[PDB]
Amino acid sequence: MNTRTIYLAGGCFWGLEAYFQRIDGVVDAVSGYANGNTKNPSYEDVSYRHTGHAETVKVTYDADKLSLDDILQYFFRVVDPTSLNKQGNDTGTQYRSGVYYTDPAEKAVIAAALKREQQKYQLPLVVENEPLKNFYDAEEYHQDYLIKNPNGYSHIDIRKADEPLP
Repeated sequence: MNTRTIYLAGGCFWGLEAYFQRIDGVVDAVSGYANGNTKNPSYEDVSYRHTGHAETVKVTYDADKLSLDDILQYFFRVVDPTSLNKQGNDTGTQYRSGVYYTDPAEKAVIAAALKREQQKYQLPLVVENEPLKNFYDAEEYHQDYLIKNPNGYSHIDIRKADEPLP
């Protein structure tokens, strides 16, 4: 099938990953560390050694089922686009919001989506929109975290993924 990939930073990746996996059209969702200052960081490097990476979820979707905009709408449904370095109770640059792309043509598409989303908010949007500089997969215990630990922490109501797009 014709697949495409987009990188989404929306806070603790456990919840965001679990969320995207429930959506029909999403064939894979990998948690990792993106746009940091170092290569191959560990969870401890990011969380405690200020490498600067953002917890990100690499989303691979069926280009014939979902468009980049559909993916962005699902993103906006559960991520607060107005808070800087903070989602839920999680604070720090590793929880900053952002959309990172590998195709330069996607920049304009992402910006247009953000402009439209701004009409729903009085506070200014602070979601990042820039090229993916680097991405490194998180350790295995982090992948499918909430599936392995049903009682694990989540700042997102994963159920909301079931709502159909307007």
